[PDB]
Amino acid sequence: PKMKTHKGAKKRVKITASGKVVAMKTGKRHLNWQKSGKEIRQKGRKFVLAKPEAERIKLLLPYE
Amino acid sequence: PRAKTGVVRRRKHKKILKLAKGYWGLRSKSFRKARETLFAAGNYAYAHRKRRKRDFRRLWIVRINAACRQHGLNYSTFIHGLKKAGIEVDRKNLADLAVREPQVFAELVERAKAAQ
Amino acid sequence: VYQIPVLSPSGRRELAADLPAEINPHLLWEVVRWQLAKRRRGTASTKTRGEVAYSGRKIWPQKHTGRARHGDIGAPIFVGGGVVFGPKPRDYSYTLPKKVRKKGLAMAVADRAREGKLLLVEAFAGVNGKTKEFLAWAKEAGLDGSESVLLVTGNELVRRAARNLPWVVTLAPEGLNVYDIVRTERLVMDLDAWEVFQNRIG
Amino acid sequence: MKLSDLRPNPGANKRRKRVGRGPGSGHGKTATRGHKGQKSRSGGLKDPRRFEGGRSTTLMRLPKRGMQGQVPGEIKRPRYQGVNLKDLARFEGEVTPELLVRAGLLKKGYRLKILGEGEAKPLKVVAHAFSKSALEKLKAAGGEPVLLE
RNA sequence: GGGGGGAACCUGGGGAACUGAAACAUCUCAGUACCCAGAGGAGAGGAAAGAGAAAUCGACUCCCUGAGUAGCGGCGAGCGA
RNA sequence: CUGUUGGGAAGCAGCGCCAGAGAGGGUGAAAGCCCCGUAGGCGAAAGGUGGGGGGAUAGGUGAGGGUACCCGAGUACCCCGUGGUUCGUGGAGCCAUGGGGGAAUCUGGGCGGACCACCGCCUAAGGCUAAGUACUCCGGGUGACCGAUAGCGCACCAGUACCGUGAGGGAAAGGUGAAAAGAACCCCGGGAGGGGAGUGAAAUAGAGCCUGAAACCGUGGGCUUACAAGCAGUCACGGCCCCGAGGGGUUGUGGCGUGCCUAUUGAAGCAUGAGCCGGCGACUCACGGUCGUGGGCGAGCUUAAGCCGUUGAGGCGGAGGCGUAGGGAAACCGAGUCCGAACAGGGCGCAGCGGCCGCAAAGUCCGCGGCCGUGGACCCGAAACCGGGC
RNA sequence: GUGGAGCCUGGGAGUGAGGGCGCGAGCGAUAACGUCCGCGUCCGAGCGCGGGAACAACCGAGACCGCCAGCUAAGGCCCCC
RNA sequence: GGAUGACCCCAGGCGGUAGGGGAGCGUUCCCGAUGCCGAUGAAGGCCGACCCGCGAGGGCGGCUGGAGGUAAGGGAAGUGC
RNA sequence: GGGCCUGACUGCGAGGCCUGCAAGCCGAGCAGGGGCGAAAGCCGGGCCUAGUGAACCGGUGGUCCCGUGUGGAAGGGCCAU
Ligand SMILES: [Mg+2]
Ligand SMILES: [Mg+2]
Ligand SMILES: [Mg+2]
Ligand SMILES: [Mg+2]
Ligand SMILES: [Mg+2]
Ligand SMILES: [Mg+2]
Ligand SMILES: [Mg+2]
Ligand SMILES: [Mg+2]
Ligand SMILES: [Mg+2]
Ligand SMILES: [Mg+2]
Ligand SMILES: [Mg+2]
Ligand SMILES: [Mg+2]
Ligand SMILES: [Mg+2]
Ligand SMILES: [Mg+2]
Ligand SMILES: [Mg+2]
Ligand SMILES: [Mg+2]
Ligand SMILES: [Mg+2]
Ligand SMILES: [Mg+2]
Ligand SMILES: [Mg+2]
Ligand SMILES: [Mg+2]
Ligand SMILES: [Mg+2]
Ligand SMILES: [Mg+2]
Ligand SMILES: [Mg+2]
Ligand SMILES: [Mg+2]
Ligand SMILES: [Mg+2]
Ligand SMILES: [Mg+2]
Ligand SMILES: [Mg+2]
Ligand SMILES: [Mg+2]
Ligand SMILES: [Mg+2]
Ligand SMILES: [Mg+2]
Ligand SMILES: [Mg+2]
Ligand SMILES: [Mg+2]
Ligand SMILES: [Mg+2]
Ligand SMILES: [Mg+2]
Ligand SMILES: [Mg+2]
Ligand SMILES: [Mg+2]
Ligand SMILES: [Mg+2]
Ligand SMILES: [Mg+2]
Ligand SMILES: [Mg+2]
Ligand SMILES: [Mg+2]
Ligand SMILES: [Mg+2]
Ligand SMILES: [Mg+2]
Ligand SMILES: [Mg+2]
Ligand SMILES: [Mg+2]
Ligand SMILES: [Mg+2]
Ligand SMILES: [Mg+2]
Ligand SMILES: [Mg+2]
Ligand SMILES: [Mg+2]
Ligand SMILES: [Mg+2]
Ligand SMILES: [Mg+2]
Ligand SMILES: [Mg+2]
Ligand SMILES: [Mg+2]
Ligand SMILES: [Mg+2]
Ligand SMILES: [Mg+2]
Ligand SMILES: [Mg+2]
Ligand SMILES: [Mg+2]
Ligand SMILES: [Mg+2]
Ligand SMILES: [Mg+2]
Ligand SMILES: [Mg+2]
Ligand SMILES: [Mg+2]
Ligand SMILES: [Mg+2]
Ligand SMILES: [Mg+2]
Ligand SMILES: [Mg+2]
Ligand SMILES: [Mg+2]
Ligand SMILES: [Mg+2]
Ligand SMILES: [Mg+2]
Ligand SMILES: [Mg+2]
Ligand SMILES: [Mg+2]
Ligand SMILES: [Mg+2]
Ligand SMILES: [Mg+2]
Ligand SMILES: [Mg+2]
Ligand SMILES: [Mg+2]
Ligand SMILES: [Mg+2]
Ligand SMILES: [Mg+2]
Ligand SMILES: [Mg+2]
Ligand SMILES: [Mg+2]
Ligand SMILES: [Mg+2]
Ligand SMILES: [Mg+2]
Ligand SMILES: [Mg+2]
Ligand SMILES: [Mg+2]
Ligand SMILES: [Mg+2]
Ligand SMILES: [Mg+2]
Ligand SMILES: [Mg+2]
Ligand SMILES: [Mg+2]
Ligand SMILES: [Mg+2]
Ligand SMILES: [Mg+2]
Ligand SMILES: [Mg+2]
Ligand SMILES: [Mg+2]
Ligand SMILES: [Mg+2]
Ligand SMILES: [Mg+2]
Ligand SMILES: [Mg+2]
Ligand SMILES: [Mg+2]
Ligand SMILES: [Mg+2]
Ligand SMILES: [Mg+2]
Ligand SMILES: [Mg+2]
Ligand SMILES: [Mg+2]
Ligand SMILES: [Mg+2]
Ligand SMILES: [Mg+2]
Ligand SMILES: [Mg+2]
Ligand SMILES: [Mg+2]
Ligand SMILES: [Mg+2]
Ligand SMILES: [Mg+2]
Ligand SMILES: [Mg+2]
Ligand SMILES: [Mg+2]
Ligand SMILES: [Mg+2]
Ligand SMILES: [Mg+2]
Ligand SMILES: [Mg+2]
Ligand SMILES: [Mg+2]
Ligand SMILES: [Mg+2]
Ligand SMILES: [Mg+2]
Ligand SMILES: [Mg+2]
Ligand SMILES: [Mg+2]
Ligand SMILES: [Mg+2]
Ligand SMILES: [Mg+2]
Ligand SMILES: [Mg+2]
Ligand SMILES: [Mg+2]
Ligand SMILES: [Mg+2]
Ligand SMILES: [Mg+2]
Ligand SMILES: [Mg+2]
Ligand SMILES: [Mg+2]
Ligand SMILES: [Mg+2]
Ligand SMILES: [Mg+2]
Ligand SMILES: [Mg+2]
Ligand SMILES: [Mg+2]
Ligand SMILES: [Mg+2]
Ligand SMILES: [Mg+2]
Ligand SMILES: [Mg+2]
Ligand SMILES: [Mg+2]
Ligand SMILES: [Mg+2]
Ligand SMILES: [Mg+2]
Ligand SMILES: [Mg+2]
Ligand SMILES: [Mg+2]
Ligand SMILES: [Mg+2]
Ligand SMILES: [Mg+2]
Ligand SMILES: [Mg+2]
Ligand SMILES: [Mg+2]
Ligand SMILES: [Mg+2]
Ligand SMILES: [Mg+2]
Ligand SMILES: [Mg+2]
Ligand SMILES: [Mg+2]
Ligand SMILES: [Mg+2]
Ligand SMILES: [Mg+2]
Ligand SMILES: [Mg+2]
Ligand SMILES: [Mg+2]
Ligand SMILES: [Mg+2]
Ligand SMILES: [Mg+2]
Ligand SMILES: [Mg+2]
Ligand SMILES: [Mg+2]
Ligand SMILES: [Mg+2]
Ligand SMILES: [Mg+2]
Ligand SMILES: [Mg+2]
Ligand SMILES: [Mg+2]
Ligand SMILES: [Mg+2]
Ligand SMILES: [Mg+2]
Ligand SMILES: [Mg+2]
Ligand SMILES: [Mg+2]
Ligand SMILES: [Mg+2]
Ligand SMILES: [Mg+2]
Ligand SMILES: [Mg+2]
Ligand SMILES: [Mg+2]
Ligand SMILES: [Mg+2]
Ligand SMILES: [Mg+2]
Ligand SMILES: [Mg+2]
Ligand SMILES: [Mg+2]
Ligand SMILES: [Mg+2]
Ligand SMILES: [Mg+2]
Ligand SMILES: [Mg+2]
Ligand SMILES: [Mg+2]
Ligand SMILES: [Mg+2]
Ligand SMILES: [Mg+2]
Ligand SMILES: [Mg+2]
Ligand SMILES: [Mg+2]
Ligand SMILES: [Mg+2]
Ligand SMILES: [Mg+2]
Ligand SMILES: [Mg+2]
Ligand SMILES: [Mg+2]
Ligand SMILES: [Mg+2]
Ligand SMILES: [Mg+2]
Ligand SMILES: [Mg+2]
Ligand SMILES: [Mg+2]
Ligand SMILES: [Mg+2]
Ligand SMILES: [Mg+2]
Ligand SMILES: [Mg+2]
Ligand SMILES: [Mg+2]
Ligand SMILES: [Mg+2]
Ligand SMILES: [Mg+2]
Ligand SMILES: [Mg+2]
Ligand SMILES: [Mg+2]
Ligand SMILES: [Mg+2]
Ligand SMILES: [Mg+2]
Ligand SMILES: [Mg+2]
Ligand SMILES: [Mg+2]
Ligand SMILES: [Mg+2]
Ligand SMILES: [Mg+2]
Ligand SMILES: [Mg+2]
Ligand SMILES: [Mg+2]
Ligand SMILES: [Mg+2]
Ligand SMILES: [Mg+2]
Ligand SMILES: [Mg+2]
Ligand SMILES: [Mg+2]
Ligand SMILES: [Mg+2]
Ligand SMILES: [Mg+2]
Ligand SMILES: [Mg+2]
Ligand SMILES: [Mg+2]
Ligand SMILES: [Mg+2]
Ligand SMILES: [Mg+2]
Ligand SMILES: [Mg+2]
Ligand SMILES: [Mg+2]
Ligand SMILES: [Mg+2]
Ligand SMILES: [Mg+2]
Ligand SMILES: [Mg+2]
Ligand SMILES: [Mg+2]
Ligand SMILES: [Mg+2]
Ligand SMILES: [Mg+2]
Ligand SMILES: [Mg+2]
Ligand SMILES: [Mg+2]
Ligand SMILES: [Mg+2]
Ligand SMILES: [Mg+2]
Ligand SMILES: [Mg+2]
Ligand SMILES: [Mg+2]
Ligand SMILES: [Mg+2]
Ligand SMILES: [Mg+2]
Ligand SMILES: [Mg+2]
Ligand SMILES: [Mg+2]
Ligand SMILES: [Mg+2]
Ligand SMILES: [Mg+2]
Ligand SMILES: [Mg+2]
Ligand SMILES: [Mg+2]
Ligand SMILES: [Mg+2]
Ligand SMILES: [Mg+2]
Ligand SMILES: [Mg+2]
Ligand SMILES: [Mg+2]
Ligand SMILES: [Mg+2]
Ligand SMILES: [Mg+2]
Ligand SMILES: [Mg+2]
Ligand SMILES: [Mg+2]
Ligand SMILES: [Mg+2]
Ligand SMILES: [Mg+2]
Ligand SMILES: [Mg+2]
Ligand SMILES: [Mg+2]
Ligand SMILES: [Mg+2]
Ligand SMILES: [Mg+2]
Ligand SMILES: [Mg+2]
Ligand SMILES: [Mg+2]
Ligand SMILES: [Mg+2]
Ligand SMILES: [Mg+2]
Ligand SMILES: [Mg+2]
Ligand SMILES: [Mg+2]
Ligand SMILES: [Mg+2]
Ligand SMILES: [Mg+2]
Ligand SMILES: [Mg+2]
Ligand SMILES: [Mg+2]
Ligand SMILES: [Mg+2]
Ligand SMILES: [Mg+2]
Ligand SMILES: [Mg+2]
Ligand SMILES: [Mg+2]
Ligand SMILES: [Mg+2]
Ligand SMILES: [Mg+2]
Ligand SMILES: [Mg+2]
Ligand SMILES: [Mg+2]
Ligand SMILES: [Mg+2]
Ligand SMILES: [Mg+2]
Ligand SMILES: [Mg+2]
Ligand SMILES: [Mg+2]
Ligand SMILES: [Mg+2]
Ligand SMILES: [Mg+2]
Ligand SMILES: [Mg+2]
Ligand SMILES: [Mg+2]
Ligand SMILES: [Mg+2]
Ligand SMILES: [Mg+2]
Ligand SMILES: [Mg+2]
Ligand SMILES: [Mg+2]
Ligand SMILES: [Mg+2]
Repeated sequence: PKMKTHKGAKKRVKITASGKVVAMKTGKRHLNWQKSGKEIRQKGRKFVLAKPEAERIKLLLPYE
Repeated sequence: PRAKTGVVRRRKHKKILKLAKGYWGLRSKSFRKARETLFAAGNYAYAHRKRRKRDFRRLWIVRINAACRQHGLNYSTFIHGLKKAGIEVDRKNLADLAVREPQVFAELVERAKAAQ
Repeated sequence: VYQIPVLSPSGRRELAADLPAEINPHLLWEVVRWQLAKRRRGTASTKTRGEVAYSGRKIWPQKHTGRARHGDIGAPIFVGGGVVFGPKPRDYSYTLPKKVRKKGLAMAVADRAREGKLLLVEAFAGVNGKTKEFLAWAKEAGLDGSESVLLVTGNELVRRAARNLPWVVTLAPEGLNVYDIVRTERLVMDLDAWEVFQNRIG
Repeated sequence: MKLSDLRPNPGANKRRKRVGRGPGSGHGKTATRGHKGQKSRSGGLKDPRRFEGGRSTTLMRLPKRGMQGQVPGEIKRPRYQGVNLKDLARFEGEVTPELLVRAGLLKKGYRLKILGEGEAKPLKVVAHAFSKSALEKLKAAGGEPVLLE
């Protein structure tokens, strides 16, 4: 049967135009009161996943 | 379609079994035993091909030595004399000479003593 | 582009048609492969250890018997047991690109045309459904049966007269295909056939 | 050219790899699987694209983001597909969404929006939207923008 | 007029567990296996108190596609119009 | 048809002939023309069918205006418990209904995803309805399907023999020859068996029958062995036998020498497996994915189900899919966009080779190969769990 | 310094039980064919070859094939040899 | 070198387990085949000290066997114990 | 020790440390609006290295982005916690 899209991956990540894989930064979900503004600011960004972990998630999204 | 073993295996076994003719008991009659024996025999041949070249040289050295001591010197002296004389006739031939042509061997012993 | 002989009451005239100059043996190969593959019946089958007839009982206890361990006798390790990865019903067909097929038709005809083995005919003289009649005309056209011929025409009467010859394949013009063309030594075409051939490869 | 002459190009048809068939093949015994372990078993491992040995997976530790939607699902709103001016070059006279579809430029069920990459051409182009630069280049080029609805 | 039988097929009434989630209870396997009733050469469904946004379509059944989409989900494994 | 070899002609040779029939199977071997067939035609008194053709029958048919009589009840509707839907209590509607309450008849009622308004859609609580669809006990056709350890469990007197109280389990076993011409008679023998005779092209084709491998058992011959220490061989020389400056067999002496497999840091290992031989026995297939690769077309590429044609002929079909634009949770903007007060900074994006031509190419399609996901997914093996029966 | 060197993109793995030895430590008893690290090495995969009586890892040396040729390494040169 | 896998010359590499890659051999089946080999003997079996190939193998000759087999070149797998 | 203060900033962030991933750490500089200082300048908590917890689910303040025929609403998203 045709492959199914992983819905956990579809909701956490995006494949860019060139095939990079981009997700939100981790660490500002809670427990933020003592974190520096420099932290919360930088953690509100998007980042590129390491090549191996990126190549794996791309296979979970065969129809993107 | 189906491709059953058919003819192929019997033929492979017979190759081996023919190669194992002459062996003792099941080693020449049983395919499996024949193969185990043939493996050993392949390694033995290769090894004994290499060592046959040694086996003979040692005989040649013993024989050359026997004829040398008849003329009052030993092999280790004889070879050095030959080297100093610049004689490069090998041990296979020296031994043949020592037995077939004794006067020729005598002359070589002479030049061996003269060299030092 | 190419010059094709034509049998007419006016005599052996010539015709000019643009068939490709370049022949791609691999492409023709690919079409023939697709042809002979999509005609397969795929009716070869076997039984897995679950489709075999025997029971599902464990033939003797797991341990302590002094025999090897076994399950049911349908296991492929047993004689009479199921097969492993044997054939099942299968569809060998696939969809070769239409542009490839079309190009293949043109190429196959061109190759014969280049050999001069291609002949076009205006009409079939005295042939009316009798083999002896076709042989007359055939001989008259330089077809003594020493070369195998694919005869392509819509005149059913001409096909019926020539079908039984060992050296003749027959085809309706809608049925023209590269396998049959390559199989044969000569290609003989009805002008009406040569017309629809032009339409398919256009 | 006859049947015996029909051959595929070199490399077109390749032999399959058969493992588990003798020492000399270099693929015997273990059949390229190594020794023991889950991976060598019939069935093998868990999904290598996800499973990481029991620890929280790389994927699942990343946060989700954005509207994921709710039952009864997708909300019907109009959709727009853009096509550039450079694509519009091939045409003469008038262009409409239906024309751009047949050309294979505009997908069906999508509204047309003209975009500015490329150059404009004095044409009648009928669409639902134009980018700012699309309008400028088009008005400048002596073309006629038409606003559909 | 009924009764009982028929390899599968079909509708209905009931309905597991191994397994999968690399443990497990929700979840999965699965309304499957199986039991029972019934129908036939097919059964079911069928002529809008429908669809759902088209100012639109027009009974039902079946295939392709829409689509592994929309979504559903210890938002896990997975399920899936 | 004839000649010829042969037990046998269909082989070979000479001269012909048919073909809407040169599919195929037989016939003493290899036959278009000997046989059965094949192409092409023909055929039902009787029974079954009859969806097509014809004919009856039942049934079917107006328009304004007034009247407000009728339009399916423990129903709709609301609440509680649940099922169904992709929907797992979620904003949870819709469809269904076990308990409680409980209407109305067109100004009536249900629905468009809580709810309300607006705008639209529809007519609940009665029933029937072909065809397109599923299946294969049965009949036929066809195989890059099997060929007696295969293929159904059964090619054969098999759901049998046999096992089991029972549910239930469940085998083995095909072949003389062209034709029985299946060996009259005689001999030894109680018979069995054999020896002659006879049949046959062939009888180590003799019914315990095609071929007749291997382990295994024996007879005869050559070489060799009773002072010798061994994974059994191997290398050298010599003796003997054989076949005719060479070779084959054998082995006396000398040298060297720790089985195969598996598992292990490490095995000849006193660690696993294997009595020996023969046959069966394990990395496949589908769909999807990801690279590579052979070709086709290239800002484009490609069809799916189906329809037509063929009866090993291909074509049609553009619905749809992938690509041509990205960025954003989104509204939205767009060669840009997001964050931002920013025209700041940053994230993620944007830009062929030669003389109009040729070449190459994004991309996409088909084949092929590697690997991956989903299924038993390389094969064999549990202890157990569940259902229904015995 | 041109090497079965190095760097970049991608396909395919296997391994994730090591072991002896030398040197540097901890642990142990200035014990273990002990144990746990470090640097190196070999065996692993060189149970192929010469030496060490025999003996994976000590000394010598990296076995493409052939030769009844020659030179050497470790170790040896009374006889077994 | 010659111009292309035409063959020759010079040079260097070539222990190998897990494992990656490459080139081949053979088995059943399809196209080639309305053909070709075949009773002056098919397949299969038993020999061989002969020929070709590194090898897997392929030839040739003798005996058996008595009716099938199948090339160059391609295709597909129930393909080697 | 004292005075004035709230930079225990908002918007970003070149370039690096570390490093399998994910994290962790350091940070010049630009814009907004401040603090202290005559100024040069310093200030994006604390001499430094511990005082911690990824996702999922949910609460609260804001934003006013989606709102299932349309206006709202229910419910989500985004920023902060
Ligand atoms: Mg938050
Ligand atoms: Mg939050
Ligand atoms: Mg702090
Ligand atoms: Mg701060
Ligand atoms: Mg803060
Ligand atoms: Mg912020
Ligand atoms: Mg898609
Ligand atoms: Mg897309
Ligand atoms: Mg067999
Ligand atoms: Mg074998
Ligand atoms: Mg065999
Ligand atoms: Mg044989
Ligand atoms: Mg062989
Ligand atoms: Mg012997
Ligand atoms: Mg010998
Ligand atoms: Mg013996
Ligand atoms: Mg014996
Ligand atoms: Mg024997
Ligand atoms: Mg060998
Ligand atoms: Mg040697
Ligand atoms: Mg040796
Ligand atoms: Mg030497
Ligand atoms: Mg030497
Ligand atoms: Mg010696
Ligand atoms: Mg002396
Ligand atoms: Mg010297
Ligand atoms: Mg010398
Ligand atoms: Mg088939
Ligand atoms: Mg098949
Ligand atoms: Mg079958
Ligand atoms: Mg089977
Ligand atoms: Mg099986
Ligand atoms: Mg079974
Ligand atoms: Mg079973
Ligand atoms: Mg069964
Ligand atoms: Mg049974
Ligand atoms: Mg069972
Ligand atoms: Mg059971
Ligand atoms: Mg059972
Ligand atoms: Mg036992
Ligand atoms: Mg036993
Ligand atoms: Mg057992
Ligand atoms: Mg079993
Ligand atoms: Mg079974
Ligand atoms: Mg059987
Ligand atoms: Mg079977
Ligand atoms: Mg069977
Ligand atoms: Mg099998
Ligand atoms: Mg299997
Ligand atoms: Mg299979
Ligand atoms: Mg099929
Ligand atoms: Mg395929
Ligand atoms: Mg197909
Ligand atoms: Mg014919
Ligand atoms: Mg024919
Ligand atoms: Mg032909
Ligand atoms: Mg034909
Ligand atoms: Mg293949
Ligand atoms: Mg091999
Ligand atoms: Mg390999
Ligand atoms: Mg290997
Ligand atoms: Mg093995
Ligand atoms: Mg591998
Ligand atoms: Mg592997
Ligand atoms: Mg193993
Ligand atoms: Mg292990
Ligand atoms: Mg492993
Ligand atoms: Mg293990
Ligand atoms: Mg791994
Ligand atoms: Mg299994
Ligand atoms: Mg497993
Ligand atoms: Mg854990
Ligand atoms: Mg979405
Ligand atoms: Mg809906
Ligand atoms: Mg104009
Ligand atoms: Mg009944
Ligand atoms: Mg009944
Ligand atoms: Mg039911
Ligand atoms: Mg009931
Ligand atoms: Mg129950
Ligand atoms: Mg369970
Ligand atoms: Mg299962
Ligand atoms: Mg399961
Ligand atoms: Mg799973
Ligand atoms: Mg489980
Ligand atoms: Mg598990
Ligand atoms: Mg458990
Ligand atoms: Mg279920
Ligand atoms: Mg049921
Ligand atoms: Mg019944
Ligand atoms: Mg019906
Ligand atoms: Mg029907
Ligand atoms: Mg009605
Ligand atoms: Mg789609
Ligand atoms: Mg999730
Ligand atoms: Mg379900
Ligand atoms: Mg005669
Ligand atoms: Mg005759
Ligand atoms: Mg003749
Ligand atoms: Mg015919
Ligand atoms: Mg015939
Ligand atoms: Mg015939
Ligand atoms: Mg013939
Ligand atoms: Mg024949
Ligand atoms: Mg015949
Ligand atoms: Mg007929
Ligand atoms: Mg007929
Ligand atoms: Mg009226
Ligand atoms: Mg009324
Ligand atoms: Mg009503
Ligand atoms: Mg309601
Ligand atoms: Mg309810
Ligand atoms: Mg539910
Ligand atoms: Mg519900
Ligand atoms: Mg929810
Ligand atoms: Mg609901
Ligand atoms: Mg209700
Ligand atoms: Mg109720
Ligand atoms: Mg109303
Ligand atoms: Mg009302
Ligand atoms: Mg309702
Ligand atoms: Mg409502
Ligand atoms: Mg509605
Ligand atoms: Mg209303
Ligand atoms: Mg409605
Ligand atoms: Mg009808
Ligand atoms: Mg029907
Ligand atoms: Mg049917
Ligand atoms: Mg049948
Ligand atoms: Mg067969
Ligand atoms: Mg057959
Ligand atoms: Mg049998
Ligand atoms: Mg059988
Ligand atoms: Mg047999
Ligand atoms: Mg039967
Ligand atoms: Mg049987
Ligand atoms: Mg019992
Ligand atoms: Mg009984
Ligand atoms: Mg049983
Ligand atoms: Mg049996
Ligand atoms: Mg017979
Ligand atoms: Mg007979
Ligand atoms: Mg008597
Ligand atoms: Mg008597
Ligand atoms: Mg008596
Ligand atoms: Mg008698
Ligand atoms: Mg007798
Ligand atoms: Mg007799
Ligand atoms: Mg006679
Ligand atoms: Mg004869
Ligand atoms: Mg015989
Ligand atoms: Mg016979
Ligand atoms: Mg016999
Ligand atoms: Mg026979
Ligand atoms: Mg016998
Ligand atoms: Mg025998
Ligand atoms: Mg004897
Ligand atoms: Mg003594
Ligand atoms: Mg003696
Ligand atoms: Mg000798
Ligand atoms: Mg001799
Ligand atoms: Mg010896
Ligand atoms: Mg040893
Ligand atoms: Mg072995
Ligand atoms: Mg073990
Ligand atoms: Mg062990
Ligand atoms: Mg151990
Ligand atoms: Mg031993
Ligand atoms: Mg042992
Ligand atoms: Mg022992
Ligand atoms: Mg063990
Ligand atoms: Mg073992
Ligand atoms: Mg036994
Ligand atoms: Mg034995
Ligand atoms: Mg594979
Ligand atoms: Mg491809
Ligand atoms: Mg193409
Ligand atoms: Mg097309
Ligand atoms: Mg797709
Ligand atoms: Mg997006
Ligand atoms: Mg903003
Ligand atoms: Mg930017
Ligand atoms: Mg091109
Ligand atoms: Mg692939
Ligand atoms: Mg892979
Ligand atoms: Mg499965
Ligand atoms: Mg499987
Ligand atoms: Mg099992
Ligand atoms: Mg349970
Ligand atoms: Mg339990
Ligand atoms: Mg029970
Ligand atoms: Mg029970
Ligand atoms: Mg290297
Ligand atoms: Mg390297
Ligand atoms: Mg790599
Ligand atoms: Mg690979
Ligand atoms: Mg591989
Ligand atoms: Mg391992
Ligand atoms: Mg491992
Ligand atoms: Mg480990
Ligand atoms: Mg470890
Ligand atoms: Mg260990
Ligand atoms: Mg350790
Ligand atoms: Mg020292
Ligand atoms: Mg130490
Ligand atoms: Mg210490
Ligand atoms: Mg002491
Ligand atoms: Mg140790
Ligand atoms: Mg120590
Ligand atoms: Mg120590
Ligand atoms: Mg070490
Ligand atoms: Mg190892
Ligand atoms: Mg060593
Ligand atoms: Mg090494
Ligand atoms: Mg030694
Ligand atoms: Mg040594
Ligand atoms: Mg020694
Ligand atoms: Mg030794
Ligand atoms: Mg040692
Ligand atoms: Mg030691
Ligand atoms: Mg020397
Ligand atoms: Mg020395
Ligand atoms: Mg000594
Ligand atoms: Mg000394
Ligand atoms: Mg001694
Ligand atoms: Mg000495
Ligand atoms: Mg060389
Ligand atoms: Mg070397
Ligand atoms: Mg090598
Ligand atoms: Mg290993
Ligand atoms: Mg290579
Ligand atoms: Mg290969
Ligand atoms: Mg083979
Ligand atoms: Mg092959
Ligand atoms: Mg044929
Ligand atoms: Mg034939
Ligand atoms: Mg002949
Ligand atoms: Mg004959
Ligand atoms: Mg003969
Ligand atoms: Mg055969
Ligand atoms: Mg041979
Ligand atoms: Mg004979
Ligand atoms: Mg023969
Ligand atoms: Mg025949
Ligand atoms: Mg053959
Ligand atoms: Mg063939
Ligand atoms: Mg070939
Ligand atoms: Mg072909
Ligand atoms: Mg096949
Ligand atoms: Mg197999
Ligand atoms: Mg201070
Ligand atoms: Mg202060
Ligand atoms: Mg102040
Ligand atoms: Mg950085
Ligand atoms: Mg980092
Ligand atoms: Mg300032
Ligand atoms: Mg101031
Ligand atoms: Mg300042
Ligand atoms: Mg600063
Ligand atoms: Mg601190
Ligand atoms: Mg921290
Ligand atoms: Mg968290
Ligand atoms: Mg969770
Ligand atoms: Mg939340
Ligand atoms: Mg709004
Ligand atoms: Mg709304
Ligand atoms: Mg609504
Ligand atoms: Mg309002
Ligand atoms: Mg609004
Ligand atoms: Mg309000
Ligand atoms: Mg809100
Ligand atoms: Mg909100
Ligand atoms: Mg936050």
